[PDB]
Amino acid sequence: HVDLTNCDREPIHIPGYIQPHGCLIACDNAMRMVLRHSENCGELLGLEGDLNGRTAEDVLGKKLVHDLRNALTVRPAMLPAMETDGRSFDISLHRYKSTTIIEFEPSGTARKMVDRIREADSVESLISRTTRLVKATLGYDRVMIYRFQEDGAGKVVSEAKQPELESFLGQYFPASDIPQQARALFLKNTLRIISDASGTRIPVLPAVDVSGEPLDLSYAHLRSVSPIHCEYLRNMGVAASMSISVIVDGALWGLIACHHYSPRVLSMPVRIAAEMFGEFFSMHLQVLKQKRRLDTINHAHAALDRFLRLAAHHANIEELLVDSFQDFADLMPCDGVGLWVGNNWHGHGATPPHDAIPRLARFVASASEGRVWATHALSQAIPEAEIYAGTAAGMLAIPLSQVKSDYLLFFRKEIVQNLNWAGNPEKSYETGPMGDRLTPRKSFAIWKETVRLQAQPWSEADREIAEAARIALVEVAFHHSEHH
Amino acid sequence: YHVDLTNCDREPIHIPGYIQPHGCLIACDNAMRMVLRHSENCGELLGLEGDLNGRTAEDVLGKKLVHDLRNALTVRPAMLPAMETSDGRSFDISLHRYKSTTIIEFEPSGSDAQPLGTARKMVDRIREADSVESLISRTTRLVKATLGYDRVMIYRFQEDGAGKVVSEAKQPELESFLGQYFPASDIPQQARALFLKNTLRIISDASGTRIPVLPAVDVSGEPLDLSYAHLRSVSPIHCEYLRNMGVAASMSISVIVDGALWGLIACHHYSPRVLSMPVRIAAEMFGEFFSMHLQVLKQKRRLDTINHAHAALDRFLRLAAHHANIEELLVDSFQDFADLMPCDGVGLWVGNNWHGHGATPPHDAIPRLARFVASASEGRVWATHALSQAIPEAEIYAGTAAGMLAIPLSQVKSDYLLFFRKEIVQNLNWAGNPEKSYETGPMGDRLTPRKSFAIWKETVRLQAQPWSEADREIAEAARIALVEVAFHHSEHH
Ligand SMILES: *C/C=C1/C(=C/C2=NC(=C\c3[nH]c(/C=C4/NC(=O)C(C=C)=C4C)c(C)c3CCC(=O)O)/C(CCC(=O)O)=C2C)NC(=O)[C@H]1C
Ligand SMILES: *C/C=C1/C(=C/C2=NC(=C\c3[nH]c(/C=C4/NC(=O)C(C=C)=C4C)c(C)c3CCC(=O)O)/C(CCC(=O)O)=C2C)NC(=O)[C@H]1C
Ligand SMILES: [Cl-]
Ligand SMILES: [Cl-]
Repeated sequence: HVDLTNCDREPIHIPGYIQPHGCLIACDNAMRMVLRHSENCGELLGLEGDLNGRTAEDVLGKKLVHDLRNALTVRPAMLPAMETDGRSFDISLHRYKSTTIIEFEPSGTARKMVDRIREADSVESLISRTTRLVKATLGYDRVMIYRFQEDGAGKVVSEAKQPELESFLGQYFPASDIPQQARALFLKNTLRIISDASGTRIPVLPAVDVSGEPLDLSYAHLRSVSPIHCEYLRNMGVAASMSISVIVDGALWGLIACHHYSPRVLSMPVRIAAEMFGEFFSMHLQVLKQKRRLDTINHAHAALDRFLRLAAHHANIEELLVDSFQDFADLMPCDGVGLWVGNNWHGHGATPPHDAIPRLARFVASASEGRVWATHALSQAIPEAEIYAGTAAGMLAIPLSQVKSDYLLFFRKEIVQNLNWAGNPEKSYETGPMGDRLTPRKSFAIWKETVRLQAQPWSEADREIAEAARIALVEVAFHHSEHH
Repeated sequence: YHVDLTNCDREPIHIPGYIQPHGCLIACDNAMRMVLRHSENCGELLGLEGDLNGRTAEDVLGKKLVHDLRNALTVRPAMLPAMETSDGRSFDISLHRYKSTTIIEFEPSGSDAQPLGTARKMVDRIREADSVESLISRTTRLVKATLGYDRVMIYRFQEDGAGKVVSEAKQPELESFLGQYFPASDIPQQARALFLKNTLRIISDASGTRIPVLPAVDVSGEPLDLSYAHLRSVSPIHCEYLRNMGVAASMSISVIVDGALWGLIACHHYSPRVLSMPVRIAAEMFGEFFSMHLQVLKQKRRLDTINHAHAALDRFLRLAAHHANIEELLVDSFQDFADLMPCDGVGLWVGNNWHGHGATPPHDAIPRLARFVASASEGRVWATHALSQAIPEAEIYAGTAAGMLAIPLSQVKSDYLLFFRKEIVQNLNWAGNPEKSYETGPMGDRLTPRKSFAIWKETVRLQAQPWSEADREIAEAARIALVEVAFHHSEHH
């Protein structure tokens, strides 16, 4: 039995149940024999008796088995409006772990949605409009986008909602809210469908076969839901969901999460459209993200080139840097910047106090090998840094010399200080047996604890810019030494 | 007016007044209410009697078809295969509006597969290519196999607008053009404009009788702008060129990278030939995918090359940190810098002493080069692919070194790391037959591949392959890495 002590390793790929909005037949790798079936196959497909040990041809008929075998030559195959008795079923077909899984549901959207995002020319504009578009088109009560942080936490970066709902915009949930196996399954599958968070699960018969093997439902869209997540949704009032996974650089960037406060499942044709939309969204996001990065790096290069040209006509470089250092804050996101040269401090924005800087400089001198050194958790490196964490919890240090402990220092505030949460601190949630852990309020509190005394991480882009600055300043120092 | 070699650079190829004979064309007002012009063959092709101009579109084409076409104009020219005409027959129709004119183009329908299926089969056979080279090599073979043309080439445009034949699939009896170049002037600016605006250009018959658009010039003195009409007739100049080659027909797919014309996939046939509209739609889809995949592969290759350079320069920095004598280290190491970017030679000029590796100017030539760079550079990288143009005397050694990229090593001494490239003609890898000759027409031998190639060679005589933006970025990284080696050296010694 799953609970809060073991939900981190819950084997959610092998639950032994499906959701009730479809039925499932598992055959051998050659689609010759029925090995397992969901208990609701009889009712849904109009079949009698234990289906296990009947041939696929027997159960499905000659035509359908032929058509499915053909589809299996060609991601699960999605076959809307297949003809069985002359009825229509939307069929999903795949093979995994030497098992053929057939899923049945009783039977230009993509182009229209894509056309409404393809002209977005910033990441911000893309993510803002997508929740609104998806909500209107797919008819869910709420649509959110989460962006995963470096530590795996999710940030709610976009939201469209019914006017009567509470807001989660600007909120974060901890990494632990989505277990590693769920993340694996959100990388492997574009869509995750939950038709009813209070729907009675349908057993796969048998759950464990004569060889002792569970049925791996990793790629089955009907796979049942963890009791943990069902309780979480029930506490929220959510009754149904569908996520579209967002893939950037071959990895899970985040989710488009659609939540409904009553049961809901989109027809397979619409799901296919949503999947196509998701692929386009991911690719457009990646392209916009690349452009933003390029522009930011080019901005830094341009600024540093201006600095190099400026410095060429200054006899006193220390003075120039005392007069100029504040401008370096524009190179990358930061809340403060400062110059530590010849044991003299010059600060701008949110920095540690004057008297704290020696200790920091000493620490970097010990820890660095003459390149950029950066942390988003100062107090972990330097316990006494805790006192000023409110002002400066993260530091990036650019060395100005290999023989002297002189630095250009960038700082960031504790991440909780920069929060822009649109939600309602008064909003409370009912709970079930597992208690308040499974509520947005507690999730948010847990996240805050995970990032206490910490700042926003220095990204790979931030570090590239810092390295550009380091080398630019080396050049300033060198050309000065050449002349003068 | 007659086009010839003196004025073909500005031939108004958008308004020829004719179409090709493999379809017919009707021009209507912007509302598709009235027929304003038609190709002379509309009568024969669509089975219409009487002068078409002045009649309503509904009269000529039937209310149903006009209704459908009007609908399509609401939802690039629209490509509408297998449209049912008033007499029950099927026509593939291309429909667009431009310069307040609606242009309807008709071809008899054949039997065709869905475009998306044809395109998917092609795309599946390139989508797994994981280098630009592999993509480019396989695409001519695939396109030739799918489309059934006698030759398929890919051209990549050079910085100067010249085309290089970078891939070829051909009938065994044909001559090869692989590794050949044609000069920029072989494709006039307006032709380039129309290859940016139109994914496909179709020529069914380079010796086909042109069909007049009636009237060529309307009552108001206006010609019909056929910029986006697929049936638009072909310049006599190019028709002559094709005939000299023995080519009777062609189709090009434009390749768009970073919003501009990267090059073409050019299909040539030695007998009159045209693809069905459904296959043309598939080709367009393939072209779009090809362009995107190329861009992705090109980005990866660039990233790999920059990262390779950074890794090498980082190794050099770490190496230099434990060397008391940096000049000595460079004297022993400089040849390795040739691996940073494409070059035929590299050398170190320090303290009026030369060390060279590969193809470089002679020892005696280096002082003049360094003095020139010193006067021409503001302390950043300086590079040319045309040394003789900067330094007349460099002509003597252009075969060995026609291009130079100079990295300054000091702001107070004219010390440099120099990269060189041979004259581009020296690095040709032409698979063609020097004894292959071409017949000519009235315009003479200008309009032949042999003369095109000779003209190109003249345009790049004494010149090397240009130093690319990537090359220049790598050079800049090397410059600042060497600044850093010098600075840290001064810090400790
Ligand atoms: C130890 C196990 C836990 C757990 C399991 C699972 N969570 C799954 C999905 C999921 N959970 C959340 C959590 C949220 N925290 C918030 O603050 C918030 C909203 C304000 C939510 C919804 C999210 C965001 C997700 C992703 C899906 C979605 O957003 O709809 C999950 C997968 C279920 C499935 O699809 O099979 C499992 C399993 N949840 C916990 O809270 C911990 C204790
Ligand atoms: C002053 C005008 C000239 C001219 C006009 C046009 N050329 C057009 C297309 C074209 N021409 C070439 C030329 C080649 N040079 C070679 O060496 C070679 C093969 C080995 C060729 C084919 C090319 C490559 C192209 C692009 C199309 C293709 O490759 O099939 C053109 C457009 C015609 C149209 O489609 O309407 C015009 C106009 N050609 C000249 O040579 C100069 C004098
Ligand atoms: Cl468990
Ligand atoms: Cl992002």
